[PDB]
Amino acid sequence: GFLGFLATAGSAMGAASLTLTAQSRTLLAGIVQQQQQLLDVPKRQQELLRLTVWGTKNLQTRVTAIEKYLKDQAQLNAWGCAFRQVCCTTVPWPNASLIPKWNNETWQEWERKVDFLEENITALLEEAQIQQEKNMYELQKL
Amino acid sequence: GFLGFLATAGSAMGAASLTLTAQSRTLLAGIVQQQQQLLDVPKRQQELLRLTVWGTKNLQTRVTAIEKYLKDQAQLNAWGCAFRQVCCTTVPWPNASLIPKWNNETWQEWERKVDFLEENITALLEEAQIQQEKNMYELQKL
Amino acid sequence: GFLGFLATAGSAMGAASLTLTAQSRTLLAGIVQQQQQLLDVPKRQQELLRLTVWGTKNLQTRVTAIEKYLKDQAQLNAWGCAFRQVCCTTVPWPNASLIPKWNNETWQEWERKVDFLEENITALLEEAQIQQEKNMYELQKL
Amino acid sequence: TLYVTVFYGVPAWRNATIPLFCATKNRDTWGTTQCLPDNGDYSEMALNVTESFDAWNNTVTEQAIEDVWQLFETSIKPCVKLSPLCITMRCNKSETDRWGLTKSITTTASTTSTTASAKVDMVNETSSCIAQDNCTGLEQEQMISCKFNMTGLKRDKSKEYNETWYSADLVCEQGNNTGNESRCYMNHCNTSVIQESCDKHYWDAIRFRYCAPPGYALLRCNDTNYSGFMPKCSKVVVSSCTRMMETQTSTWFGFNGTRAENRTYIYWHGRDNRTIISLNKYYNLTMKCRRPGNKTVLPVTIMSGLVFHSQPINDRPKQAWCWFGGKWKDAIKEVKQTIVKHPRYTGTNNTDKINLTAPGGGDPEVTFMWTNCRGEFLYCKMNWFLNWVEDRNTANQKPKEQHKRNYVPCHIRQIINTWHKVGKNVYLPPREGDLTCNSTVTSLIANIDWIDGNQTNITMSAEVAELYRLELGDYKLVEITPIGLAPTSCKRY
Amino acid sequence: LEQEQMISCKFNMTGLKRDKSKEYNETWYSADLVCEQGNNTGNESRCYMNHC
Ligand SMILES: *[C@@H]1O[C@H](CO)[C@@H](O[C@@H]2O[C@H](CO)[C@@H](O[C@@H]3O[C@H](CO[C@H]4O[C@H](CO[C@H]5O[C@H](CO)[C@@H](O)[C@H](O)[C@@H]5O)[C@@H](O)[C@H](O[C@H]5O[C@H](CO)[C@@H](O)[C@H](O)[C@@H]5O[C@H]5O[C@H](CO)[C@@H](O)[C@H](O)[C@@H]5O)[C@@H]4O)[C@@H](O)[C@H](O[C@H]4O[C@H](CO)[C@@H](O)[C@H](O)[C@@H]4O)[C@@H]3O)[C@H](O)[C@H]2NC(C)=O)[C@H](O)[C@H]1NC(C)=O
Ligand SMILES: *[C@@H]1O[C@H](CO)[C@@H](O[C@@H]2O[C@H](CO)[C@@H](O[C@@H]3O[C@H](CO[C@H]4O[C@H](CO)[C@@H](O)[C@H](O)[C@@H]4O)[C@@H](O)[C@H](O[C@H]4O[C@H](CO)[C@@H](O)[C@H](O)[C@@H]4O[C@H]4O[C@H](CO)[C@@H](O)[C@H](O)[C@@H]4O)[C@@H]3O)[C@H](O)[C@H]2NC(C)=O)[C@H](O)[C@H]1NC(C)=O
Ligand SMILES: *[C@@H]1O[C@H](CO)[C@@H](O[C@@H]2O[C@H](CO)[C@@H](O[C@@H]3O[C@H](CO[C@H]4O[C@H](CO)[C@@H](O)[C@H](O)[C@@H]4O)[C@@H](O)[C@H](O[C@H]4O[C@H](CO)[C@@H](O)[C@H](O)[C@@H]4O)[C@@H]3O)[C@H](O)[C@H]2NC(C)=O)[C@H](O)[C@H]1NC(C)=O
Ligand SMILES: *[C@@H]1O[C@H](CO[C@@H]2O[C@@H](C)[C@@H](O)[C@@H](O)[C@@H]2O)[C@@H](O[C@@H]2O[C@H](CO)[C@@H](O)[C@H](O)[C@H]2NC(C)=O)[C@H](O)[C@H]1NC(C)=O
Ligand SMILES: *[C@@H]1O[C@H](CO[C@@H]2O[C@@H](C)[C@@H](O)[C@@H](O)[C@@H]2O)[C@@H](O[C@@H]2O[C@H](CO)[C@@H](O)[C@H](O)[C@H]2NC(C)=O)[C@H](O)[C@H]1NC(C)=O
Ligand SMILES: *[C@@H]1O[C@H](CO[C@@H]2O[C@@H](C)[C@@H](O)[C@@H](O)[C@@H]2O)[C@@H](O[C@@H]2O[C@H](CO)[C@@H](O)[C@H](O)[C@H]2NC(C)=O)[C@H](O)[C@H]1NC(C)=O
Ligand SMILES: *[C@@H]1O[C@H](CO)[C@@H](O[C@@H]2O[C@H](CO)[C@@H](O)[C@H](O)[C@H]2NC(C)=O)[C@H](O)[C@H]1NC(C)=O
Ligand SMILES: *[C@@H]1O[C@H](CO)[C@@H](O[C@@H]2O[C@H](CO)[C@@H](O)[C@H](O)[C@H]2NC(C)=O)[C@H](O)[C@H]1NC(C)=O
Ligand SMILES: *[C@@H]1O[C@H](CO)[C@@H](O)[C@H](O)[C@H]1NC(C)=O
Ligand SMILES: *[C@@H]1O[C@H](CO)[C@@H](O)[C@H](O)[C@H]1NC(C)=O
Ligand SMILES: *[C@@H]1O[C@H](CO)[C@@H](O)[C@H](O)[C@H]1NC(C)=O
Ligand SMILES: *[C@@H]1O[C@H](CO)[C@@H](O)[C@H](O)[C@H]1NC(C)=O
Ligand SMILES: *[C@@H]1O[C@H](CO)[C@@H](O)[C@H](O)[C@H]1NC(C)=O
Ligand SMILES: *[C@@H]1O[C@H](CO)[C@@H](O)[C@H](O)[C@H]1NC(C)=O
Ligand SMILES: *[C@@H]1O[C@H](CO)[C@@H](O)[C@H](O)[C@H]1NC(C)=O
Ligand SMILES: *[C@@H]1O[C@H](CO)[C@@H](O)[C@H](O)[C@H]1NC(C)=O
Ligand SMILES: *[C@@H]1O[C@H](CO)[C@@H](O)[C@H](O)[C@H]1NC(C)=O
Ligand SMILES: *[C@@H]1O[C@H](CO)[C@@H](O)[C@H](O)[C@H]1NC(C)=O
Ligand SMILES: *[C@@H]1O[C@H](CO)[C@@H](O)[C@H](O)[C@H]1NC(C)=O
Ligand SMILES: *[C@@H]1O[C@H](CO)[C@@H](O)[C@H](O)[C@H]1NC(C)=O
Ligand SMILES: *[C@@H]1O[C@H](CO)[C@@H](O)[C@H](O)[C@H]1NC(C)=O
Ligand SMILES: *[C@@H]1O[C@H](CO)[C@@H](O)[C@H](O)[C@H]1NC(C)=O
Ligand SMILES: *[C@@H]1O[C@H](CO)[C@@H](O)[C@H](O)[C@H]1NC(C)=O
Ligand SMILES: *[C@@H]1O[C@H](CO)[C@@H](O)[C@H](O)[C@H]1NC(C)=O
Ligand SMILES: *[C@@H]1O[C@H](CO)[C@@H](O)[C@H](O)[C@H]1NC(C)=O
Repeated sequence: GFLGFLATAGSAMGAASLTLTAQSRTLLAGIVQQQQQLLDVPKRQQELLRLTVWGTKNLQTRVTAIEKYLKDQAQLNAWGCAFRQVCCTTVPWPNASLIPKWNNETWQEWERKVDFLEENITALLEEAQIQQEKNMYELQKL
Repeated sequence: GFLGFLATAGSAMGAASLTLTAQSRTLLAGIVQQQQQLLDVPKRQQELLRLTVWGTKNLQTRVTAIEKYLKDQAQLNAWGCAFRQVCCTTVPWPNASLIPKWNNETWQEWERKVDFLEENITALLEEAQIQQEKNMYELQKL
Repeated sequence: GFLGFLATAGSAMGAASLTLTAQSRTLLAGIVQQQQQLLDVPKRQQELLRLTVWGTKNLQTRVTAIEKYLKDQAQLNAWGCAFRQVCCTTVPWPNASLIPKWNNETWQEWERKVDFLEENITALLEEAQIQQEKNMYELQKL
Repeated sequence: TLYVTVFYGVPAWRNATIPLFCATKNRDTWGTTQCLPDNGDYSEMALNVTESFDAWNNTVTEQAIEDVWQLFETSIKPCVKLSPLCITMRCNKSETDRWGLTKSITTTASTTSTTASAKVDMVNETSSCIAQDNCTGLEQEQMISCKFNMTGLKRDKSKEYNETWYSADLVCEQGNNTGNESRCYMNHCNTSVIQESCDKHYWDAIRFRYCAPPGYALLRCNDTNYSGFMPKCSKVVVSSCTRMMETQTSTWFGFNGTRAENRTYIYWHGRDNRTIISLNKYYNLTMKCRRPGNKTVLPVTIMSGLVFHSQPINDRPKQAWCWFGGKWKDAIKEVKQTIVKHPRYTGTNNTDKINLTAPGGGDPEVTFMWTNCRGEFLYCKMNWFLNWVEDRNTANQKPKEQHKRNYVPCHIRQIINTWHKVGKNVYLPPREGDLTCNSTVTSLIANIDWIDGNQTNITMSAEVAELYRLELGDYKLVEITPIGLAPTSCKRY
Repeated sequence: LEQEQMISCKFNMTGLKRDKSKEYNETWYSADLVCEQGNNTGNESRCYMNHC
């Protein structure tokens, strides 16, 4: 589609350049080409669109494109900062033993050093957003 | 997945505690487990993924998870207040004959008393948002 | 579903009246009726839900409803102005040779005069949003 | 002043009627193809809510019934059809006459014997009569050695084969056979085509549980007063997945149930007199069935290349039979007492006027107990058992049925009319070797039917599908719909 | 108006019992038969279905 995400790999975390439109673009390129094929197959074979294996493998790939897009949006909305880049959430970093070398390490190298933190962090980020929402709920009610 | 929505049932409407991340969490737990199974079935049976009944029943359940998530987001965006908790819309309540006992009644008991209002209210909430949007359209144009 | 979009056709671009809730409403009307049928077919025929052609044609139409909704939301988020009506983006119009008669021409007549501009504009609109996001990224980081 | 506003994230729900996911532990064949792995999370939360539960009109139970049936159908669909075998077979005449499939008037039998012959015979684990398959009153299995001409993949060549049928599986042409070699056909071929149930179905246990899709949940009634129909259950428990279900099929008694508790429960249909009686696990009720002998199995390739499994036993083994252990007398007394005290019962309070009984009629589908032992279906005649467990005064039940025993004679049937409402006949391949099954008894499937304050008849039933309504039943499937409306003063700008 | 044109024909058909068969009475519309021609100096013509 473009693969501009991978294009900056090796540039280090600082000044890596983050792009928020990148998932929309990979999905959009995908949907258009797959839709054209959905309408093209019936020109010769309309009956066996899902009966045989190719139509169930292609269904899983079309479903994955949609489910993947939505998982990112759902996780971001759970955190609430879907369009905030750095998001600036209130959950503290777990420990001082895992601090990135912002000017030496690449995001690819860094993320693999925090895989065991993400499991606890995702929940904490959601909890922080939930309490902020509870506080606003009460302000709107009263 | 968690079922934290149902967990507070019986607590009364006031102080019920509303959570906005709850649908994202039910969807996310679902998508991950179903994706793992989509990749696991082909290990033994790749051809008959949708031909036989189990693959069409499971398709309806995967489709429902996505359609349900999107119906909530689409209805909320039609109203416009997707991330506003109480939303604070401008449509007046239909009559004084149906006022909740915020400190005695539960949301489960209350909603069943307004099922015949929701049919008219949904449309009114959308209309109110539409006029607000029309007013901003003109301000942006002029 | 309502078709309020087409309902104002022929009114001219100025005062055409734009509605942002309109795609949510077409999708919502669709999902509810199709879900009712998904649950109704198994009453008599649960096994052949996707094996035969009708279930793959209906799958393509249900998939289209979802993919179409998401393409609009994905393109809008790439531009970033999903709920801003006129959006007020920073990309300049390509040339003075193509200026609408806001009080004479209809959106249907106008859009067909800019089909060859949209191909270049979509990318420019995304680029403008990307740089704005880069600027905020740096402000949040520093 | 008061605006509708929108409350998102609301703790509320409505009735759902959607398909559920299955999840299992046995993934050797069926499980991998159709199910998710069992997560192992069986925890639940209690809610301070009141809800309406019903077992005979649910979505959870009605999927269990249809799903078990449907997974059966997709398993047999590709197996060898036996229409090529619906030919005249040449059967030994003596054995056809002895078992009564054909007639003879040259046997002119006459018997003189003692009529005051009723006996009481008890067996237990520590007995040679079980090990040797020779308990008082057991006879020979009833098998007709038959020959037939079958063609394989070579087309222009054929062979004669040795097949021994259970009498239950043959029709046999009658009239003017003054010699030998009677002419027999399979019992259910001519009105239909018999298909072999080749993919090991019923040779192992099928267990699975259901899970709600995202946005949905299962509520369960966790009362002790739940009797199948309960309009207001005060103990409502919420979870995402059901308990593990045993998809076992039988008549009269249910075996290996998950709802095995130290209590007797009786579920009644709200609009009917049909019930499922669980049995109290306190009494360790168990049924141990045996298939004496050592079977040989011979694969035969038929024309299309698919294989049929023949049974060339060429021997005369004893009848298949079942032994009932555990404290049956006391478990049954509790059933009678539980019925007397039940909210829906307005019959007799005299437990000596409440009796277990077979359904009437001459139809084997209801009068015999039908049970599955690793792939072979057995049909048991239970008069000896019922007379024993009830300590019945037999007296006038014809010499053979006037015994009190804790075991019953049974027979094997290979051509089976399946349990769902289909009318489909399948052939069950024989198991090689000897068979033994040791199952627990967890339920009694019966109707309770009384018309007065004397005689209540707990009538054993053949409605195997209702067994699924004891395994599940207490579940309700609901949709979480977390958007609410409510008047409040807090209007935007 | 004339008569419908129908040829009463007999044939031997085998059912589910395989080694047994019966003769059946079938009346065809002429439009549906082919019929072999030449040197039938008796009766019982030899016909097949029109499109088989
Ligand atoms: C979520 O899921 C749950 C779980 O399934 C749902 O809960 C169930 O909801 C059903 C309705 O949707 C309820 O059934 C209905 O009950 C009505 C009331 O029944 C009683 O009163 C009857 C007569 O009373 C009249 O007069 C009084 C005042 O004097 C009025 O107030 C009444 O309204 C009436 O006008 C009486 O006959 C009933 O007793 C008989 O039926 C009950 C059935 O529950 C039996 O248990 C009794 O033993 C008795 O049985 C006789 O009749 C049956 C035939 O049904 C025969 O088989 C028996 O042999 C015997 O002769 C009660 O005392 C009923 O009026 C109503 O029936 C009408 O409507 C249905 C269609 O809905 C038609 O098919 C009928 O033919 C008839 O016209 C119906 O039975 C369930 O009780 C309830 N279950 C539980 C556990 O609570 C829930 O709704 C779902 N929610 C959502 C949102 O989906
Ligand atoms: C009510 O509940 C009870 C309790 O759960 C249940 O009884 C049990 O049923 C299960 C399932 O049928 C039985 O488990 C099987 O037992 C056989 C026999 O094992 C004994 O005898 C052998 C003799 O060789 C001894 O070696 C052995 O130690 C035991 O004493 C096993 O053979 C079965 O395993 C097969 O499948 C495995 C899959 O992983 C293979 O790895 C293994 O090699 C076996 O393969 C054989 O079968 C295959 C069929 O697919 C075939 O293809 C192969 O070629 C080969 O033939 C399995 O362990 C268990 O023993 C029963 N226990 C008791 C006490 O009865 C009741 O059935 C249930 N009743 C109802 C009505 O629901
Ligand atoms: C798992 O499941 C088992 C089986 O149901 C339970 O075992 C039963 O437990 C109950 C409660 O303790 C027992 O009931 C009591 O039996 C006593 C003994 O009575 C014997 O003699 C009389 C004749 O006089 C016989 O009818 C009877 O069957 C016995 O042979 C009684 O003395 C007790 O009486 C009490 O209640 C009555 C009201 O009914 C009062 O009037 C009395 O004054 C007194 O308070 C009582 O009836 C029952 O016998 C046990 N059954 C068996 C087979 O052992 C387990 O308890 C259960 N496990 C758990 C953990 O709950
Ligand atoms: C298995 O049964 C034996 C014999 O008991 C008799 O026969 C049974 C089939 C049944 O009809 C019983 O009611 C009969 O009493 C048991 O052996 C006896 O055990 C009792 C103690 O409970 C002892 O007093 C007797 O002397 C024993 N009899 C003999 C001949 O030794 C045996 O214990 C039972 N097995 C099990 C596992 O319970
Ligand atoms: C399928 O076969 C059954 C039984 O076969 C007949 O009766 C046996 C005892 C034996 O003599 C066979 O050779 C016979 O072919 C048929 O059931 C009988 O149907 C007739 C009516 O035509 C009726 O008078 C008999 O009482 C029935 N007998 C029994 C035992 O049910 C059945 O009709 C056959 N089905 C088809 C489609 O041919
Ligand atoms: C299918 O059959 C037709 C017709 O059958 C032949 O002609 C009938 C009048 C009768 O005499 C039948 O017994 C005959 O078998 C075949 O059509 C004929 O084909 C030949 C060429 O081989 C041609 O010369 C004739 O004119 C055709 N006659 C007609 C009426 O069309 C046809 O070829 C057969 N198809 C196949 C695959 O065998
Ligand atoms: C079911 O129970 C029977 C006992 O009633 C088991 O059979 C015994 O097995 C042991 C070990 O091989 C032998 O020493 C005994 O002699 C056997 N008893 C009899 C009466 O034959 C049987 O193995 C159990 N389960 C299965 C599946 O076979
Ligand atoms: C279950 O069976 C009992 C026994 O026949 C039924 O009880 C009768 O109900 C009618 C009213 O419909 C009364 O007039 C009779 O007097 C009752 N008979 C007795 C012996 O009490 C009962 O209605 C049946 N249950 C259902 C749901 O149909
Ligand atoms: C990648 O390698 C090229 C040389 O092939 C070098 O010029 C460039 O600066 C490198 N970029 C990064 C981020 O290391
Ligand atoms: C603390 O740092 C170590 C790395 O030295 C890491 O393995 C561990 O998981 C960290 N603990 C927490 C709570 O983050
Ligand atoms: C990068 O490595 C150098 C040593 O070569 C070190 O002095 C510097 O502090 C490191 N950068 C960061 C961000 O830690
Ligand atoms: C629910 O019931 C428990 C007692 O079992 C009680 O302590 C708790 O306060 C109740 N909660 C609500 C919301 O009623
Ligand atoms: C007025 O209140 C009654 C309840 O008493 C309700 O049934 C009715 O629908 C309400 N009318 C409107 C317009 O909300
Ligand atoms: C709750 O009920 C009491 C009476 O028991 C009543 O005085 C009170 O006003 C009710 N609460 C609300 C919110 O209406
Ligand atoms: C459409 O035509 C009708 C006459 O049939 C006219 O009254 C109306 O003003 C026209 N609307 C537009 C937008 O041209
Ligand atoms: C300039 O205007 C002409 C119409 O006269 C149009 O065809 C052309 O594509 C426009 N060029 C650009 C860069 O928009
Ligand atoms: C509409 O057409 C008239 C001529 O009939 C012209 O004077 C006017 O400027 C046009 N409107 C626009 C917006 O160009
Ligand atoms: C269900 O009831 C049992 C008592 O029979 C109790 O121990 C258990 O905790 C209850 N379940 C829940 C979720 O409360
Ligand atoms: C089951 O209950 C539903 C209401 O939820 C009702 O419409 C249906 O008729 C009932 N089915 C039976 C068994 O009558
Ligand atoms: C059947 O078995 C006997 C041995 O009892 C053997 O002599 C005979 O040849 C066998 N017949 C066929 C057809 O296999
Ligand atoms: C047996 O033979 C007699 C003639 O001796 C004949 O009347 C009778 O119908 C025959 N029965 C059968 C079943 O063929
Ligand atoms: C029994 O079968 C044999 C052939 O194996 C035949 O010769 C003999 O005559 C038959 N018996 C009778 C009574 O017909
Ligand atoms: C055909 O019908 C005649 C009566 O017109 C009847 O005598 C004859 O037996 C029937 N033939 C067949 C094969 O059914
Ligand atoms: C009819 O018989 C004659 C001989 O008499 C032969 O020449 C001719 O070919 C035959 N016709 C047919 C159609 O068989
Ligand atoms: C007509 O058919 C009969 C047999 O039913 C036969 O005997 C007769 O000879 C045939 N007619 C001619 C002319 O061959």
